[PDB]
Amino acid sequence: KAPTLPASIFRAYDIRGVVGDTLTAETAYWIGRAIGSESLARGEPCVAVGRDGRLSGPELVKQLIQGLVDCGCQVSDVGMVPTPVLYYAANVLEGKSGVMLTGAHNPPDYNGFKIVVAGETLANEQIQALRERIEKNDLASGVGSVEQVDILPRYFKQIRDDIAMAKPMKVVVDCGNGVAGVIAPQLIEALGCSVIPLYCEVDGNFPNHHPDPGKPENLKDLIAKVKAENADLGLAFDGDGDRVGVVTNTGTIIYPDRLLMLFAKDVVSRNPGADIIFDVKCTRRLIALISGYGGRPVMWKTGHSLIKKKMKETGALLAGEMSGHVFFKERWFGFDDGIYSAARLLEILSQDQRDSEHVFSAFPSDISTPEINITVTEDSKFAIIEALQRDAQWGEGNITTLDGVRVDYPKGWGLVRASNTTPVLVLRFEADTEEELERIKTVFRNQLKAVDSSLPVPF
Ligand SMILES: [Zn+2]
Repeated sequence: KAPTLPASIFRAYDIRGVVGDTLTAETAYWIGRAIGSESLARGEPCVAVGRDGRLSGPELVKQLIQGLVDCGCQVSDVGMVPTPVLYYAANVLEGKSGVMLTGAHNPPDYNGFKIVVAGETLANEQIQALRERIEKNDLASGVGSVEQVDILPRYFKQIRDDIAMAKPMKVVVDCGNGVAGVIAPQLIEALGCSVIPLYCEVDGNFPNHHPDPGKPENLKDLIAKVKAENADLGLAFDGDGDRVGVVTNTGTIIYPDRLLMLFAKDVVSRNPGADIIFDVKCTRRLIALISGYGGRPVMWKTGHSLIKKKMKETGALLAGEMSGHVFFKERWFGFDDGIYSAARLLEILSQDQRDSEHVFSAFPSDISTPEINITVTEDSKFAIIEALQRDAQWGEGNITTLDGVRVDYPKGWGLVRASNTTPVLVLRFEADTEEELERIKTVFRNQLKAVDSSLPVPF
């Protein structure tokens, strides 16, 4: 009989916890039994399993593997690899299920499970179903097997063979002591670049900055190093390698919507009418740019899981979102991969005589506010958004209510949405001029006040 696990580790799309607290070796075993049971129930006995470079990785992955084996699954054990290399395995090996044991970009003691079953990721009720299986002892029992698989060379060669770099580039590569250190610097060198490594040693203690390029502060060392070495570009991978931060030769941070402008231009050039998915936090310039080149832009809900689901439903060739996940289907498999993104970026930049700063600066840029967060309460957060959706007046503008309220005007846009995990409203504004930016802020400030005249509006 399985033990009692804390419900708190079963999240919307994955499982996550703190080793020694909410996650133990024992937990990993039973999670494997649940995932294996569900995979068999979906007709898939073959499951790939990988882990990142965390201190708890070896111990916990061994239990995860045993739990899968104890259901009767045939496990393909790929060992320590980046998350996207595990995804690669689950696309090229016999089975379509895979489990990645990773705490991603989080502090050292965190770990967790990213799960794909019979070709799809689980969400919401499906992750809760795993929890339920354990609770009720609704688990398969069988005599499975494990095969050690060395997938990294295959992955390396698959990318190297398809990337066609032109001019040599000097690149600072910061892995934040996460698992991308096993391949990113090596692959980037193999493509033709000269690499300046920062924190490329795999060390689960994360003694330098945590591997999270989503926080600019975790790019300070990279920016300084690019400037000091007169490098052409800087890249910072997150801890498991499914995201990469980008810095130009002058230190400018390139956010995902601007990266997507560059990637979209390239993808659409060889694929007339290609669908390109992005989120409601992305610059409006992206919609126009994709359309101008003959693509079909789709502005969608925030969240990499939702973006991916929309990509699959539309047959899109490329997708990305502001938290940093980028998905290529063109020339690739459709899953998010920071290393592949880096390779695709290097390919494009290498074919342009301009420096990376100017390649990116040439795209239209507008005036933008830093993202705004308004602390409210858990009781009011969704209701404020709902009240706006029912009754707000936005004037002449294109209204999008897929995720909060976004309004696109001829000269700019605004967004207000509720955070899904904190009692906070999140806003963004952009416009072609300061005057238009202030006008749009005023529209939103006024609509918020029309919901609750006493709400604290910090803008
Ligand atoms: Zn990640």
